[PDB]
Formats: sequence, structure tokens, C-alpha cells
Amino acid sequence: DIQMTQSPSTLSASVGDRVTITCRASQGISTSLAWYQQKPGKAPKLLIYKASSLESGVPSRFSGSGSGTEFTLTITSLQPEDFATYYCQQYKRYWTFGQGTKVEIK
Amino acid sequence: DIQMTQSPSTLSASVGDRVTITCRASQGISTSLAWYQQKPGKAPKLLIYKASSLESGVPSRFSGSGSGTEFTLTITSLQPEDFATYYCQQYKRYWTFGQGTKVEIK
Amino acid sequence: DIQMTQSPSTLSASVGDRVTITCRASQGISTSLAWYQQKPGKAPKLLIYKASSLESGVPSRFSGSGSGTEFTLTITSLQPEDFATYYCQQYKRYWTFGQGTKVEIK
Amino acid sequence: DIQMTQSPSTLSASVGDRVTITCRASQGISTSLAWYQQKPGKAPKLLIYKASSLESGVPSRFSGSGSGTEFTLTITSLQPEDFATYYCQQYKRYWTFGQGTKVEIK
Amino acid sequence: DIQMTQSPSTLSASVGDRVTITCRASQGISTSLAWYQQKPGKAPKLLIYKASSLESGVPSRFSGSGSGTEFTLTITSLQPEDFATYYCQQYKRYWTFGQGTKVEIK
Amino acid sequence: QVQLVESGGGVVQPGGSLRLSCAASGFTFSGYGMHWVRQVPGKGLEWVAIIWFDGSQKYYADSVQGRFTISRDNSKKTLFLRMNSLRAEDTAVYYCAKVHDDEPTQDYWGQGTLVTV
Amino acid sequence: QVQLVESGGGVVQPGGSLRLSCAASGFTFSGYGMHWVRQVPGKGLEWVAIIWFDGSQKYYADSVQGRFTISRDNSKKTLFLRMNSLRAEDTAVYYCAKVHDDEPTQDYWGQGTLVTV
Amino acid sequence: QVQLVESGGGVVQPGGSLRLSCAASGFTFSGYGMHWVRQVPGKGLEWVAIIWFDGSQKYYADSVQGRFTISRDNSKKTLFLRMNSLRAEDTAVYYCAKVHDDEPTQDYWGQGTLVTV
Amino acid sequence: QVQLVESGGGVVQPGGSLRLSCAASGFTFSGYGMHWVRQVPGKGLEWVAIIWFDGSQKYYADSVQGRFTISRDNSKKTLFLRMNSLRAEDTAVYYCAKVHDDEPTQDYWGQGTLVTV
Amino acid sequence: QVQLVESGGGVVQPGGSLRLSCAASGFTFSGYGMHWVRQVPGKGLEWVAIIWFDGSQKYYADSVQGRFTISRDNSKKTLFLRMNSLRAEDTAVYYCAKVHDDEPTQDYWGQGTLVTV
Amino acid sequence: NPNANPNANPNANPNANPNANPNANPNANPNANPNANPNA
Repeated sequence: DIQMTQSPSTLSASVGDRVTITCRASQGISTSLAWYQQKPGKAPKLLIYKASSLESGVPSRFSGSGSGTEFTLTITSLQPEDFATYYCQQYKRYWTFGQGTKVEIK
Repeated sequence: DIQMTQSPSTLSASVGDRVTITCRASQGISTSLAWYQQKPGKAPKLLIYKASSLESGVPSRFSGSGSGTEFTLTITSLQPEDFATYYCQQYKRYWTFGQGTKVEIK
Repeated sequence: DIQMTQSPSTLSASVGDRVTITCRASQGISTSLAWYQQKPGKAPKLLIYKASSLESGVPSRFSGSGSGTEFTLTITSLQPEDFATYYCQQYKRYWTFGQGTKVEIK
Repeated sequence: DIQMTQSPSTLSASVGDRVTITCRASQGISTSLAWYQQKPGKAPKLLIYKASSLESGVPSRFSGSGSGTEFTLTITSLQPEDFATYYCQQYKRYWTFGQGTKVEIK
Repeated sequence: DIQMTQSPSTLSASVGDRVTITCRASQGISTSLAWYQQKPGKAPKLLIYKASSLESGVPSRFSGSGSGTEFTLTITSLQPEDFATYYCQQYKRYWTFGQGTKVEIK
Repeated sequence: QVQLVESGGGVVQPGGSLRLSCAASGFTFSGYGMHWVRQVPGKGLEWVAIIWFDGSQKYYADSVQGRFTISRDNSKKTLFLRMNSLRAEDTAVYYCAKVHDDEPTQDYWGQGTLVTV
Repeated sequence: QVQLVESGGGVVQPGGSLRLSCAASGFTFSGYGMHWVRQVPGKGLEWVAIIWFDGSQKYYADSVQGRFTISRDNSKKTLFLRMNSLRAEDTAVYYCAKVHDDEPTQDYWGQGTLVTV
Repeated sequence: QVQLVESGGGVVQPGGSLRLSCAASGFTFSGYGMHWVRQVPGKGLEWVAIIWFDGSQKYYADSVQGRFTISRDNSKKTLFLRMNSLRAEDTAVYYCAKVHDDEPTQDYWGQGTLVTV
Repeated sequence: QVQLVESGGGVVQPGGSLRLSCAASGFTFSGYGMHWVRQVPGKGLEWVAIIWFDGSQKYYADSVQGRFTISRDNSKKTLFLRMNSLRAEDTAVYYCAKVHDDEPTQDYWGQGTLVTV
Repeated sequence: QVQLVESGGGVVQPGGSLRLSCAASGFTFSGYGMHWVRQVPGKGLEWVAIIWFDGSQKYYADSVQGRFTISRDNSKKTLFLRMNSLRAEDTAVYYCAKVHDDEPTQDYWGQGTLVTV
Repeated sequence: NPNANPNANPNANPNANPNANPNANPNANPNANPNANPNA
């Protein structure tokens, strides 16, 4: 299966800031990797599919890009409702999820 | 499935007036959206297909355009026998009709 | 299916003039329309395919053009062995033949 | 099916003379016409394919060109090992060969 | 099927020198010809594909070009770890490798 | 001149079964796909079913899956829609429809029957 | 040089059955599609049936759906069209036809037979 | 308005059996594929099983192969997962999941239930 | 270098059966199409049959339809042609041929065999 | 980090059978095609077989047609090649190879096993 | 393929197509094509 790794596992930032999350994996894909969000105690919801396209209802502040084995998530103008644990996923083989990174208040 | 929305639900216009009807969706399509007409108690008849092309027998007054999740119906110099309920449709997934908008005399 | 119309249904002309026949259809085609010929009591033989291409053996006098919902067949310098009935056809859907225009000697 | 015609059916020339063979067909092709060679008693070998390109191994003396219903084979500086019967072929429908043009010494 | 030829089959050169390897084929290709490198006892690894483009991780010293039936591989500033047996390949038909050229330290 | 007529409408008690029909004329019925689209009076319509031209494939809406049966008869140029265990919320006007030539939309609707519970 | 002939015509009582044949020659019959086109005397033409070259597929006009059977025989270079339950409307001149090479039109028409009811 | 709910959670003895359910609404469940994704709390997620829209195909993770059964009942818009021979490592929050239209990703997750051993 | 040879020639009485064979070498026989081109002495050539590279589909000239069977056997790189009900007009030299790479012509011809009636 | 290993080598008496294997990791095995290229020591290499990424179709060189069977097991990321009726000239060092993404070449070769007869 | 598209496609064209070419195609390229892109 595909091995999924994220870095950093924990980040601190304030409101209105600009934050990135790196999703690194083996088994080169370049096409199919996701992004997610999980409030504590809540079910996860999709944020970016095809690693470049937003799901309906996701604001324009969220953006993702990457190819090969280097994939990243870009969040601009950080807002209080975005403070959660963003996960990672791929589909090119049997689905496997990442370890999870949480954004905190600085 | 795809969920459909129209606005305005009810519009008042006079004979010869030019009005537009907005058809907004989720999960952008840009090609597979219809435009319809249903006289009170009469079966609906097709008005615009591929959201840009008229059906045979439809007068040139009717015009449609749009892409993504935003679409409009353009009728010019309104006629008395065009006062009916214009419905909206999509075909990318299972067919779902809008809520219905009505053009009334002022 | 498609429905086919030609006009005029009867035409009168002498030897050596120029004759044009207008073939109008619903559900615009622009590609797939024929032109025919049937001598009285004889089997019909193909004259033009794609409304612009001549079947082998047909002299250069016969000419066709048109697109959309209207098509024309132009015969220049009408000759005595050309006085027959010219039909019309299409191939987008089930084949339907028109009514047939007969050319008469003036 | 396509029917093939060759002319002349017999040609005579000396050594070093330049000859042309005309291959006329019905139901115009413009792409798919060959040229062949058959010394008496030996199996034929291809000489020109797509009517403009030489098969590997034949000299540059052989030349073919044409489109529509008319095609030619031009041999420049005829040499004694080229006195044979040159055939003709097409592929747009079932393969039907020409009648055969034979080159004689003069 | 395609047949491949290489020349010279054995080449001698020193460090810092500049060499060529000529790859000649039948049934002209002009696009689909490779190059390779096999150290003694090591598995071969790709060196140039499409005869003009380097593979990732290959130093810029290696250059390939050619078309038709004539192709070359040029190495400038020969280094000691480049002394191996460079092969050749094609893809327009079933893959058939060359005989192999060796670079031996002058 | 695409003429479509529907019959079999009326009233039926909840939990019963009723059988609709849609006679077709003026077009090559055997070479076209069909549909069934219903509209509750005062509301918009909602798709119900589709049948392929030959009859191999057939889909249904989620609210009617497993309860409605759609079938064809090319020889008699007739459409059908078998409803079983009909419930109160299904009261609406039932329309027959024809697939368009180029794009798989619905182009000409018959006048349709009215069904209640 | 392509030659087509038709036989099996004549008169038949309404509701009866009749079987036409279309012998072909001068072209590769085993590799072409066929047609049947009819002309009511003094009127225009109307398509009837088509069968693919190998005979896998076959279609009909809606006015003759389910009553006409079109069949081939590649070995004998012969077309067939089986007629069942003939009605007084069907009286017309029946033509054989050959599909064009490039575009699926009808290129050469046989002289045709006459059938009356 | 994709509404997904899960039930059947609670506590079971090791080696026992439990049966989960996932009622669905707001979309054509009859034609969409389903997923089960589980989450050990304080850790990441791990995919469990996938069932095709028609129910013909079904896959599982290697750690759950041969012990877990995923099934569908398209009539009542309900997704099941039969759980056999549960062990201590299987305690996690299980989520129902919905396949996207474009790529086979997961869009909407229900609130899920907690299963303990 | 590609070498093609033919065997099975001779003379057979009219109405009899005779089977030819064409061994090939020097090229990937399993990945190329075959032909049989015959030449009546003193005349032009006429094509007979073609079989696809894998042996799925196969065609014939109109004059030989139903009497000739063209077959392959990729194991021994051999091409066959089963002649049935031979007639006097079939007396000619039969050639083995290979399909070209780019354009589906014939490039290399075997020396041919003699068949008389 | 694309890495391949091969096993199953050794010495087999002529007329015997041997089954190679090619474990894979570092690349999406089910998303790439596989090759078997063999190299006689002191000579150039010769292609033997190719299998498509899904494993639908497969080819061989003429020298190995009818004796070699190349198969894939996507679940275990494993490639196989089954040799029957082994003969003397096949003694060579076989290699596993991966298809390039853009142009259907071979990019990275495994170390390979050595097989004698 | 576990990640093959598992969604239903009711939007496929449901019309009959009698207008397809009914002619035989004997001069289609009969060569094997092992050089097609074998990737996904």
C-alpha cells in the first residue's frame, strides 16, 4: 500500500496568518491526493480533491498544489473556523491516510 | 446528486420587456443544463439544450448562456403567450429539476 | 425522426437553362444530405452525397451546396436526358425521403 | 469494389531512357495506391507505397506521384535489371490489382 | 521487424575526451530510438529516451540527436565512471537491441 | 408530429398496485429511449425512471427504487410503468417523455395522467 | 457493372405472408450492408429496413416494425425480406439497394419488383 | 443535504460479533458506491472496505480481510458491515462515507459510532 | 531476410479438396497479418483472403466466399488455406504474403505454389 | 526508490520447466507495464515479453512464442514468467524491467537471475 | 482495480444508432500493436 507522511505534525499560528502543510509520500502519484479537515469530535469533510481543485462550499482561501511525491496545502488569511486537524489521502492504490497535523493558536 | 436553485422565484414584467432568469447549481457543469416552459395545466416543452442552443421551432428571442455553476435564461421583448413557468435541469448526474420561476404581467 | 421538405414541387424549364431546387429540413444537418434522380419507371440513382460531392459518373453540371436547415441543388445547362424527378434525403437519423420535384419541359 | 485500369498495357524503351506509367482508378483515393514489379517467374516485390514513398532498398530512380483518380509511376535512367511488368494496387476497398504493364527493350 | 546496427563496436578514449557512437537502423524511425549504459555485471539503466531527451539524474555531458536511419550519442568530457558498454534500441516495432559498443580507457 | 398519450390514471388506496401506459406515435418508438417524470401540483418535477431503447438498462430515483417497474414493448409502440405498494406522498401528475436525438435530455412530453392515493 | 435484381412479387391476400429476394452480383456482397426502399406509385419514397453487412444488426421503420423480417445469405449473394400480415397500405414497388462505401447512403438501386394486396 | 447516520455501536466481548448500519438520504444511494472508514481516536484514519454501487465488487484492507463483511440493501437506502471475531485492536470510531462523482474519493462522512471491546 | 515458402501444390480433380501451407521465418509471425494472392499465368493478380494477426476476423474475395478457409497457427509460424470444392477457374499460382508495417499493403511475397485442376 | 528483485533461477535439464518471479516496490506496480529482457553474457540483449498494466493483453518475441507465459499478480506486486520446454539457447541472465511513463521504453532494470540448461 | 470508478452512469446515450456505418472494414490495419502506451 501507499505510505503517507505529513510534516510538521503540529503548527502554531494566529488569525489572519498564512500557513502551509507538506504531505510527503512514496509511490509517486502526481495526480490523486486529497486534503481534509476534522474538528474535534466531528466527522471529516473534504477540502481539496485532485490536489488542485476545491470541493463546493470550500472558500477560496484553501489551495493545494504539487506533483510527484511533493504535495502541499496552502491556507491564506487564516480564520478561526479553520483550526482543526488536516489529514491527507491518496487513491492511486488501496486508500491509506496520513498521521494528521493540527494547527493551534499562537 | 446535483441540487438545483433558481432566482427570482416570481417576477413581474410587461409585454416587450427584457428579463433574465438565474439558474445556480452546485458541482459545476457548464455544458449539460436545460431550460424549460410549462403552461398552466400543459405538459412542459423543451426550450434550450446544451444551455446555448435552441430547440427546433423555438423563436430567436430565447437565449441561454453560462458556465460552471452560474447560468441564465435571456428572453427579449416579452410576448403575451410566453407568460409561464420556466424550469431548469441538468444531465451530468441523475436528472434534477429546479424549483420553478414564474413570469407575470405587471 | 427528421422531416423533409422540397420546393417547388413542380418546375418547368427548357433545354439549356439553369434550374435550382431548394430542399429544407428540420433539425439542422449541414453535412448529411443527398440528391437523387428517378426517370419515369426506372430505379433511382445517386447524384450527390454530403450535398457537395458528386457520385462517380455524374457530369460536372450538377452542383449542390447548403448547410443548416436549407440545401440547394443547382443544375447548369439543363439537357434532355436530365428531365426527371429529383428527390432528397438525409442520414443523421432514420432515412426519410422528401416529396419530390419534377422538372418539365417549357 | 474498386476497378483498376492501367495504360499503356505494353511499353518499349532502351537502356537509360525515362518512362512513365499511368494508373487511373475509379472512386478516387488520392492516398492508397501502390506500385509493383515482377520479373518473369519471380514473386512480386513492393516498390512504392502511399504512391509517394519508396519501399526500403529500392533505388531513388523510381518515382511516384498523383492524387484523385489519376496516378503515375516515373522511372528515370532505366537500367537493364528493371525490364519487368509493373502492376498497380489500391487499399481503400478490397484489393484489386491492375492488368499489368510490361516494359520491353527497343 | 526492425534491425539495428552499431559502429564502432569498440572505441578507445582517455579521460576528458569527447566521443561519438553511431546507431544505424533500417525502416527509418527519426523519433523512437534510445540509448543505454551497462556496467560490467550491473543491470542496464536508461540514459537517453526519444533520442534527444535525458533521463532524470543523467549528467548534461551526454547528448543525443539524429533522425531517419542515422543517430548518434555524443559524450563530452569523458569521466572514469562513464566507461561502460552503451547500447541502442528502437520502439516503432518490437524492441530489438543493438550489438553493443564499448569504451576502453586509452 | 410527436404525439404521446397516457392512460391508467385515477385513484387507488394506499398499498395497492396500479399500472400506467404511454402510447406513442409520429416517431420511431423502437429506436428511442423513454422516461417517466412526475410533478406534484404546485411544485416542480422530479425524475422517476429511464429505460434504454432496447430495454437492457433501466434506472430509478432514490425515492422510488425497488418499488417501481419500467418496461417497454417495441412491437406495440407502448411504454409502461408498474407501481407497487404505492404510498401517499407519490400523488402527482405522471408524464411520459422521449429522449432527445443528440443530447440525452427530455424533449417532448405527453399530457400525462393524474394519480392520487 | 454492379447488377441487382428482385423477384417474388405478385398479388397476395391481405393478412398473408410473402418473401422477397434480391440477388446481387459484380460487388463483394458479403462485405456490404443492405436496404429495402419502397415507393408507392406516384408518391415519394420511404425507407423500410436495413441489415448490417454480417447480419448482426437490423432495423426497421416504425410503420413496419415487428411485421417485416430482413435476412441475408452471404454464400449465395442473396438478400431476403420476409413479410408477415400484409395490409392494403403496403401495396407499393419494392426496391433493393446497396450501401455506399464511405457514407451510409444508398448508392445503386435494383429495378425492383411490384407487390399488390 | 447529504444526511448519513450510523448505529449499532456499543460494547462487545472479544471474539464476538456486531452488525453496523448506515442509513442514507439526500442523494441517489441506489447508484453510488459506499465506503467504511475507521478512526482510532488520537491517531489517523485507516480505510476498511469499499462496496460498488451495484454491489458486485467489494474490497477490504489486509488487516480486515476475511473477517469483515460489507453489504448493501438498495431498497431501504441502508449500508451494512457485518463484523465477526472482533479483537481489542478493532476498537475505534467507525465512519460511513460517500463516493465522489468525479474521482473515487470520499466527500461526506456521517457522525459515526464508537465500537469498544 | 524474411523468408516465405509455400507447399501443398500439385493437381487435384474438380470438386475435390486441397490444403496449402506457408511457413514463415525471419520476422515476428505472431504479430503480422497474412494474405493469399493468386495469379493466373499471363494475367493480372487477384486477391483471395486476409486473416488478422491474432486470427480473430477473416475475409475473402467474392468469387471465393464460402469455399475457402484461411487459418493460422502461431505456434509453428505457419499459415494455412483450406480449399474446398475446387473448380477449373481457380487454376493459378498462389502466393503467400505479409502485411506491411505502416500501411496495410503487401510487402514480401513468397515464391508461390502451383495449383491446377 | 524504484527497486525490483528476481528469484527462481538455477539449472534445469532441457525439456524441463522453471517459473521466475519479480517482486516490486517503490512504484505503482498495478499502474505500470512489465517487461522481461534477457541478456546472453557477452552478447546484446533481446526482448522476450511484455504485459499491459492491467494484464489484459500480452506479447512475445518469435523465438519464445508458444512456450513462455507471462502473468501478473497486482495484489502482491509480483510479476511472473513461466517457461515450459526449456532449451539450450535460452541460457541467459533474465532481467525484470519497468515501462517508462511517457514513452514505452524500459527505464530501470532489476538485477536479474541467471538461468542455465 | 479497487479504486476503479464505482459510480453508476445513467447519463449514457440511450438512443439507438441505426446510422452507424454498415459496411465491412477489411482494409483496417491488421498488424499487431505492442507499442501502444501500456501504462494507465
